[PDB]
Amino acid sequence: DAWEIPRESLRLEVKLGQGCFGEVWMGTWNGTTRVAIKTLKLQEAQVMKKIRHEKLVQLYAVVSEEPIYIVTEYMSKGSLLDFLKGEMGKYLRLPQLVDMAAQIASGMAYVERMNYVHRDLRAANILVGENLVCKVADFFPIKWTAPEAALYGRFTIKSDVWSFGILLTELTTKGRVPYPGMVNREVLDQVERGYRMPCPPECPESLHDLMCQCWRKDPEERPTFEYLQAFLEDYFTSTEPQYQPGENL
Ligand SMILES: CC(C)n1nc(-c2ccc(NC(=O)Nc3cccc(C(F)(F)F)c3)cc2)c2c(N)ncnc21
Repeated sequence: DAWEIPRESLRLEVKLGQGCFGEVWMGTWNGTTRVAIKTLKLQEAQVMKKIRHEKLVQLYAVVSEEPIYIVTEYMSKGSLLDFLKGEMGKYLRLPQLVDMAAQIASGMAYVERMNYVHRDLRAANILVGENLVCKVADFFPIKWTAPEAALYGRFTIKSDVWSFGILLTELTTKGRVPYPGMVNREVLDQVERGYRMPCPPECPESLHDLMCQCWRKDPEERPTFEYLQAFLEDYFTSTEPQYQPGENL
């Protein structure tokens, strides 16, 4: 396969993250190319190679023979989650946050067009680069999972939409865990009983509406990412043209 490079062309410099199955390292490829490298202790490619969009983290190369390595572009800001609760958090406002959201929706829209599913969409799985560039990446997270998928394993792009809705709460709360003061169990019970998170403080009701649309009980009622992208891209003109900066949003 033409993605295959030789291990030798990889210099694993700094370390970046630790996981259940392996690490992630800052690295150098062919001496001149800065890269991120995920490690193990090759099916995570069947579809990662076919994927190509400016808002999805780009694969660069693989090394199949164990230990399987993986080279992707480098995101200089780490996960959206760490970014949100980091020092940058306090400076981020609605416009910056709606723009990141839009970008993510854009990528998910591409996934949508390709008839793919993500299954685990959430801030932790979003990577940030220079100039607030956000890219979808790396595909139990019950609090992020649509009911039909959690209960009956009905995973679809529509359940991905659900997660997007939950992801919007992360952006608007600067990275707080959703359903505060609730454990996974009572989340299931409540959500199935129609409970939903309320409009976050300083968040415009129009944006909470969008969330609620994403959390509709019937997967088919949920908007497409194509709608979501367009909605957010246009947000401050067609939806909230009277937006005034607040203390946090
Ligand atoms: C936060 C730290 C652990 N980290 N992690 C990465 C990173 C490296 C590899 C991956 N792998 C990955 O995204 N695999 C994958 C598998 C299936 C589908 C996809 C998708 F197309 F959706 F992006 C992606 C994810 C994050 C990464 C990076 N590129 N640049 C800077 N820091 C990084």
